[PDB]
Amino acid sequence: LDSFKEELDKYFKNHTSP
Amino acid sequence: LDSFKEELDKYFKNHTSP
Repeated sequence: LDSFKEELDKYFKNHTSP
Repeated sequence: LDSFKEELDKYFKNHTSP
């Protein structure tokens, strides 16, 4: 669960660029 | 978990429209 949450946060931080 | 990640990716791709 923590690994999936971290991956989710990384995907959000990546999608904050456009 | 794979289906959840696939749905997350689909929602991320859909979020690019607005």
